[PDB]
Amino acid sequence: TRAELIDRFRRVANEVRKASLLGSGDDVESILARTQAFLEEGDLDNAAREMNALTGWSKTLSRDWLAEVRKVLEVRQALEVIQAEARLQSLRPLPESVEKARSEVVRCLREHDRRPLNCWQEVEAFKEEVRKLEKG
Amino acid sequence: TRAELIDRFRRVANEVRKASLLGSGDDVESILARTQAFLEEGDLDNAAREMNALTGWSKTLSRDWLAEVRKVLEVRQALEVIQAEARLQSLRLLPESVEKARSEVVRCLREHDRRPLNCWQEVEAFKEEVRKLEKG
Repeated sequence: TRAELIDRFRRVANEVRKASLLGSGDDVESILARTQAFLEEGDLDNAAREMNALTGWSKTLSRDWLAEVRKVLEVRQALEVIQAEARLQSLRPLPESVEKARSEVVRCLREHDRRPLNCWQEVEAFKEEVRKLEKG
Repeated sequence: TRAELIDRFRRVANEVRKASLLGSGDDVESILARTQAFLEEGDLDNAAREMNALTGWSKTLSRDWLAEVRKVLEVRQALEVIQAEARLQSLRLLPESVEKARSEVVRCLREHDRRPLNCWQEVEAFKEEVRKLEKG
């Protein structure tokens, strides 16, 4: 029953509006309105195509928040390298095991400057090396 | 290296402010200044302590933005279910494989009302079944 579908979208549309990352209330409101009307008009095909604008990865809307999530993860990783480096200097030649993990992180970051997240493992090894020094 | 450490954090702090997901907090500005101040005074231990507020998963700041990424994904998954339902109904009709999948997704979503992402596999099976019908 098509009338049952409209109620489902109406509530999903309500949850969409509450999620601030998904849109700035510009295209998102017009996408929902057109989809609501297409469903009310019985144009399931266009309604399905219309909502695709909000779920497809190619659409600009997914790129906006995906970049936002990337910037946040990258900044956190950059902070942890400084944090682990700070903890290291607080302790004050050191084991080659610890410093080899440090050179690897910088060597990796230089290799992947555009997408630093490719060095997440190298950063983890560096953090664990600093952790170990604290214990012995 | 403590001097070089101060310069790096100054660079990262500016990137923190640009990231609206991480820099929207009114508290984050006070953490960066205090973390920056600690570096100038040479209190590396305290500086790393302040930095944990921006990296720890427990801290409110990380809890704030992770919830946003999670609900964008939840609403996105909810839209795909309606989209697959619309296309299924677009095809006037169904194979048991189609019925098995739609009932699994609807059952799962109510059972995991708090965390709908636990149904991502069930949603894919439902989407793949709708694709199978469209192609034959």
